[PDB]
Amino acid sequence: EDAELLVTVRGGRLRGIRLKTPGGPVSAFLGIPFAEPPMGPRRFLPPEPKQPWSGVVDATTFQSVCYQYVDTLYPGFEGTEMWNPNRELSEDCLYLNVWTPYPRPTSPTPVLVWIYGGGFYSGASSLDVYDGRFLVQAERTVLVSMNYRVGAFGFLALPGSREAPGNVGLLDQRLALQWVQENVAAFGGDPTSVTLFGESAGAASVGMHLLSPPSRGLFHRAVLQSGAPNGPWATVGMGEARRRATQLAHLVGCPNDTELVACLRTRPAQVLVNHEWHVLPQESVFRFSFVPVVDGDFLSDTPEALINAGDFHGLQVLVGVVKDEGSYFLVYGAPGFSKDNESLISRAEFLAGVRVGVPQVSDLAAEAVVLHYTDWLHPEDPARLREALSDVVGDHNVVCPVAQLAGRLAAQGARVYAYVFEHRASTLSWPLWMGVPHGYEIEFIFGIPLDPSRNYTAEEKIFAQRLMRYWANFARTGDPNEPRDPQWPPYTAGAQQYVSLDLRPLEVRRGLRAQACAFWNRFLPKLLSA
Amino acid sequence: EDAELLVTVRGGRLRGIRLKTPGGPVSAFLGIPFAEPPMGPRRFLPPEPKQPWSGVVDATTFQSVCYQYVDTLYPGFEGTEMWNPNRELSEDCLYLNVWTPYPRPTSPTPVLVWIYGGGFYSGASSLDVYDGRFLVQAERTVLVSMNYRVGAFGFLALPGSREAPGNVGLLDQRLALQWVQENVAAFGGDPTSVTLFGESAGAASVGMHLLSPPSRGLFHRAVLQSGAPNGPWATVGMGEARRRATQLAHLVGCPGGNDTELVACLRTRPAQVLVNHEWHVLPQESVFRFSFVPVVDGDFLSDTPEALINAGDFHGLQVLVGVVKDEGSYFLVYGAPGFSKDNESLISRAEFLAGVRVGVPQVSDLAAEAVVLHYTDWLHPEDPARLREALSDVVGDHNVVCPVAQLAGRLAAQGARVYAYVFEHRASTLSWPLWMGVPHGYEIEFIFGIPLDPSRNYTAEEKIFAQRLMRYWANFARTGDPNEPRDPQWPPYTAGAQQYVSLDLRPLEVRRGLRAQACAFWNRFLPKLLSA
Repeated sequence: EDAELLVTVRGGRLRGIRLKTPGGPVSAFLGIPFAEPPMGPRRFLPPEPKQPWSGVVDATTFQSVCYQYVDTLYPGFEGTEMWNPNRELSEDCLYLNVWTPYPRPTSPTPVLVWIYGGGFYSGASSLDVYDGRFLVQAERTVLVSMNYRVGAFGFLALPGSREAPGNVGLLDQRLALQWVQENVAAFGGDPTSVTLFGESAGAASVGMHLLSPPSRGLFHRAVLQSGAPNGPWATVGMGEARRRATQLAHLVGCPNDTELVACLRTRPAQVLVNHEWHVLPQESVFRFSFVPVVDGDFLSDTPEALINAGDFHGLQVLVGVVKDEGSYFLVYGAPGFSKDNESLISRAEFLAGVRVGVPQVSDLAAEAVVLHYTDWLHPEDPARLREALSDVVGDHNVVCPVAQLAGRLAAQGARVYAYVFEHRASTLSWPLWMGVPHGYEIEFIFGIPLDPSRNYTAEEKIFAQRLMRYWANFARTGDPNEPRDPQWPPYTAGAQQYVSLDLRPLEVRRGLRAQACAFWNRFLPKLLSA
Repeated sequence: EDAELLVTVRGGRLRGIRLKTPGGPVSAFLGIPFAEPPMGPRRFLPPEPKQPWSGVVDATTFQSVCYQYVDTLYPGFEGTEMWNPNRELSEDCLYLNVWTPYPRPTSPTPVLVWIYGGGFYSGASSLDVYDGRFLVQAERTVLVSMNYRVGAFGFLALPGSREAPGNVGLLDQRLALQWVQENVAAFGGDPTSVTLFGESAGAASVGMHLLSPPSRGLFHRAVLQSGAPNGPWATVGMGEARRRATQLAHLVGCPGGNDTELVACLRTRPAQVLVNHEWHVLPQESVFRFSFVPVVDGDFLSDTPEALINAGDFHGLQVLVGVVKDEGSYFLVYGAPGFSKDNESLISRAEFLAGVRVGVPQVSDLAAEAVVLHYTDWLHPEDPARLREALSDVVGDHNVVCPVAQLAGRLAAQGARVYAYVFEHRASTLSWPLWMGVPHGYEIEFIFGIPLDPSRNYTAEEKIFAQRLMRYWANFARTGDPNEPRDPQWPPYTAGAQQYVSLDLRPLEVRRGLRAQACAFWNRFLPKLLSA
């Protein structure tokens, strides 16, 4: 028996497994229960801490994936399948995973906590693309990831009710973070040096923990990749949340909040999933049914209000986007789009696509969008229209919410570093017109190209090693920079400097789409108020 | 008694004068009466045709300038003085001028009819810069200019009333155009080939004759320089005109309306008294806004110039339209905070923001925010030089470039043959500061061939340039196409390709889009925003 893979946490004893990497072994503890299973009467309720167990919990394999919609747009396609559940679905899914150097670090080591994205309706910590082994070996940090409830299970809210208070997926994340505070030293991690990082809804989650004081005491630094808590998709108001919960109930044959939730609780999980999409107020891309609700509890105000009121001295943040944030989402509902052709759309499809990509705004707002994203010298050029609709979707949903976060945080005392990730993976299976799509930096941050069984180039491996080093540096010191030789300067509201990440050395640039983002962040809200 | 200087028109006999030009002799008939003097009881009334006279009228010199405000912003400064009245002010000012080749043409010759600008509040056909002698000599056309009433005398309107119906200044123009139809042939001109041209308010006037059926039969082709009838300043609505007239009346002690009594009281006021109060009736401090301008009342204009343009069929119409390179700059020294001809006018962000409200007067705060959004460079939001340029563009785009672009675009899409230019030469003799670039009004002197005047000190290159432009304008008047037999060709402007040419010392260069991005904002979006 190997003593290095036996660990005692507050709940009791665990047995881990030794994992191989090209750089040597790593210790992993996978499928550690951190909450009582949120099933039956516990569905929709805040997570309860896992009760202590006797004997040895087997932590050598990933646990179940939280019940969720499975994408079927392109059956068998790697582009989509890599994001689908790779373990059986279950409501008993509240487990977390710890990776640590082998042998276990005898002294306190910086801790990275990963929060996966997936629109708050999907995701899992067990996806290949999130394999923590390479980061931990190369950069000698402790790495933790958790599962959290998604979809109706994590975010159905009847606000004001005790039966479905909403935001429980976020509380799942908070519980995992408290778990880390209490137990991570037992794996050689330093609880006073926790960096949170996440992508998409993951990044939005990180941002929400930053703005929620009970969470804020649980970690030190933050990395938000291609996402922000101030997106137009990441939060919903109490009224709309109630409307969606009620309509879901109706669709699954349920009729008083108490009675409504009790009926929902009798329904097989798969039945809620089957109707989740149908509660959205319109056809759209980049909108999801059950998301964090602003109800004055977890978030005492909108993330944007909180961001402007905050003193952020003492916080360091790393934020960034990929070169083509919008392209991926277009094939999920914009007319004329497909991964299987050039998606060269007409003006009419462009005009219709705007209503789909910027849902639930007035006709006047839509016209303003059309005004800004139309090149009036070439108003009908199919290729330019394709790019422009991708920009609309990406700017509105990711880039401009990230720029605002970065600008406001910097202006209020945080030290911010910003990047644009510009390398298109040689292994990318999505078409060339999509460019560097959303989500495709993650495999580089996790050092996936170091896996020999995959088909990445020699240059891509070196690049991955550079990225792991920036991220780990940031986790350790609050500054991604290596000792002098081209330096990554902090992002400020004035100079607006960021760097491009790809195979060539850092290049410093100015403005995260400053012109477009003035439109979304400064003007459009005024227009919507009137 | 020289026979070439004697002409009989319908009203009676005329004696003219022989002008010397650095090319040869030209015949000029200056100061021909075309209406009864609109004085006394005739103030504010539509012009009456001049009654026939016995004997010979000496048309040997420019007649009086129509009563008008005289600019005093920079006293003694050439750049402003050149636009000021150079004859005495009078309400008796309804005269026109004809220049014809010497000797008089023997076959019907194309006629160019000039309508001066001056914001509908000033201007005169007698200005040195409008001297028609060089055009006539160089291009062998007949040239005609008229005076029309300006300010209150031409545009004060109490809509519905017969004592001050409004638009009388435009009716002065129409009457002169009718005079051309009736009499131009006696000077050797072809009344079937009349080309109207004008600049600024003159260009807006031209556009309005295009959109008013009674005027439309009096000419054949049109040239609009740096102005359009659809500009936010060229017309006012019926209520706003009434408010302004009523306020002026109040300011000069005129009791607040039986309209007959009120106008009769106004008629007793010395001309200068009305002029002294003209500017103080405007709703707010601004640039590029004029108290008394054409009114949309159903009569002269049956609808707004915007609607008339969208609704019209313009097949068979040839138009030439253009702007100078820096339309806004000149106007900024007239009220925009931080601007002067005497310093760099390197304004702060705060001055920029305040200047936007001055330059885009009487729109909602939201509309103003939209303007700031589009004209701010968000990587350099506070750079003084960029801010100065940006405000100039705001004013120039909103008042001139975008209204011209809309006009050109719609006219083309609806059957007109349209040619568009951007004038890019800054005169060697320009007295305005370098930062103003090529300002509004400064192409005119080249179109009229002023550089060929010996007493002036233009470079030889500018004289060659002037000759090129005169040739383009005359070619257009003769054939509806500014082009010469092939060599660099000026292609037509169309809504899609949006092609225009740069005019300056180098050969024609073809370009696309009259500030297409800006103008989409002003022409397509802003109107929708204002309806909400």
